[PDB]
Amino acid sequence: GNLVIIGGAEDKKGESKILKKVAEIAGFGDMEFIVLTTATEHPVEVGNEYLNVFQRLGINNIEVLDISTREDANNEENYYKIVNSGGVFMTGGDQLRITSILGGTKVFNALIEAYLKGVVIAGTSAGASVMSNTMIVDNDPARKCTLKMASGLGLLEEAIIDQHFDQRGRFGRLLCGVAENPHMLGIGIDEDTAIRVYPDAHFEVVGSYAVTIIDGKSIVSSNVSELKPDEILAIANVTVHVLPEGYGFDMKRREVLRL
Amino acid sequence: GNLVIIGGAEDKKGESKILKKVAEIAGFGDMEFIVLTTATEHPVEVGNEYLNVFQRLGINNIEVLDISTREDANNEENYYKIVNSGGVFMTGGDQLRITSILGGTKVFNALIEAYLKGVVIAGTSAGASVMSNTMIVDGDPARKCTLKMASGLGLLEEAIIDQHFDQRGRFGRLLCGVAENPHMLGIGIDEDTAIRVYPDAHFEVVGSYAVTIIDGKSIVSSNVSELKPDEILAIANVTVHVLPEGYGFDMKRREVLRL
Repeated sequence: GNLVIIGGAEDKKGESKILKKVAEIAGFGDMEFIVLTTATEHPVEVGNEYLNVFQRLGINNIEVLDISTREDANNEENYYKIVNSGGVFMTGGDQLRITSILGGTKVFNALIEAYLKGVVIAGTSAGASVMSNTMIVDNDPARKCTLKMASGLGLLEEAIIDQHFDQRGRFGRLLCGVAENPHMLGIGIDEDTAIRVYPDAHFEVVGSYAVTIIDGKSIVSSNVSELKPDEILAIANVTVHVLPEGYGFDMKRREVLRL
Repeated sequence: GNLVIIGGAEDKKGESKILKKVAEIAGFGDMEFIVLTTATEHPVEVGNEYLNVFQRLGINNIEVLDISTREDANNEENYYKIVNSGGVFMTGGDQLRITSILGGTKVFNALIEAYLKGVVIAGTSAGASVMSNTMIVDGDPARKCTLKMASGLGLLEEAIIDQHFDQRGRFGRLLCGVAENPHMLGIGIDEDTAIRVYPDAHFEVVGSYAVTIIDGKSIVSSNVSELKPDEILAIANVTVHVLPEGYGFDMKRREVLRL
């Protein structure tokens, strides 16, 4: 499927390059465009801001779904609105609010069906973290692992997504996560930066700053399995990429692309 | 060829593991131990603090050299104090003060001679930065290269040393430096953390946190040569190690060691 995974604090007032790319992929409203505010405790403000930005970018057929209870998440009206949409955008908030309210519900199945039909699923901040199978949950002392992870939506199968990556401790905790299971690709996305993931398992960077990619398959050793909460992480032979707009990544071969 | 390269803000009040290791290597002042305060504009306070700490740790024969002019640096008295010392400790301060006052002087030659005879040379903060051939000068912006470098003492031939490394942006600028010339090994040292470098070109981590090692030889590409001051760095296939106390590094093979 088609994903847009956004690092948070994206431009909602100026050029809005990332949201413009989302609107472009969605078809500008040909089929209804849905904004899902589940993650936040301020769904009216947030819903209205995204509503205004997407109208300004040319999407007229827009609905904001305030799915805030599991009852709402099992309302078949919302199932049908999502499976018949031209695109879904998940706003920020808390990752566990998204999973605890949508996991196991009809809305969740609607998102997965839409995704499999080629409907663009986009999300920013928490709405980005939840796209991986196992996600990082937002305690982060430097050089230590105080990491909490949880199951996500699993739209992106073999990656751990971290956002707001120009924040103290995000590199360290994504590195902890990759060390715990080097099978997972670590993808740290800066604010006002995003990756667009294509059905052929490559993505392109879009936006103002950079995406840090942590590839643990080169790892020779680590002490993560022996580590106590106050002890310093050791790790040998991590592969790291930093990709700004114009670059991409082949996730099957784990190779950096210039576009 | 014995170096102790300290990341700054080392423990001067408690266990003082790093300074105690410096004391052990120096021989506890059988030959005079020299504290060199050139880097700082507060040589009496800084000198006295190191004087009291090193006496508490068992060094009996200590002298603090307040070398603040090039005239002082060309006094044969200071040449002989250094070449006949049991160890030299360069305090923190500003790196360019060390090089601009000591470069081309008798004291510089004395430090190099003592080092070549096996006298331990230690330094912290600015005193650590100056040990590389090309050193980073302190003045930041995320994902950009605003790096300024300068000539150092060159006691550690193929490395760029960065200190206080848990401060925002140090990882990014050391990555810029390694990108500019992947021949150089990037060594970022945390506060109250150090490396002990041995004549056989391996070093051991001593201290409370970690040393980040950036090996650029694996780099596939970067855009650093085409980069304008406000543009985002791109880099592919950087190798990174993070080593806490008890780990070390073989600089000939670029391999992590566990000890």
